[PDB]
Amino acid sequence: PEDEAQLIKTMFQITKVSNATLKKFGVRLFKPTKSLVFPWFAGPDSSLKGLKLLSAQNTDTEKVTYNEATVPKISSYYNLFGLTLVGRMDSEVVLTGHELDTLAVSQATGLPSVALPRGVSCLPPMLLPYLEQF
Repeated sequence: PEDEAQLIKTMFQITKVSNATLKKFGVRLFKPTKSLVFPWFAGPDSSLKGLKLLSAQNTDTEKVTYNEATVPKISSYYNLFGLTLVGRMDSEVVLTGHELDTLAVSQATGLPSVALPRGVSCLPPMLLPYLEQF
């Protein structure tokens, strides 16, 4: 289950990032396995597309993630991220693969951010109309 992961936003500097946008995005460091940065990699619903920890410090602390959250029905990287945590009701959206890049784009001057569960090398045809809406 994706809801099994906890949430924590303590004063930690594992990743050299600014939290001024993180509190806006609601992403908190889950403590199901470790204390690494674990943003809520899920959409509006509780789809078990993989809510593992993010690449804290971009060089360690679970740099890779999981493709599913629940025990059964392992999903692929066709899910979406970033745009779920933002309104995205505009025509200018910044596209990126890394979750940290999406968080930084959210921290930018109002530029919307949209990403997939593994947008670094994910299939861009899974949600082509969603990206083409802008």
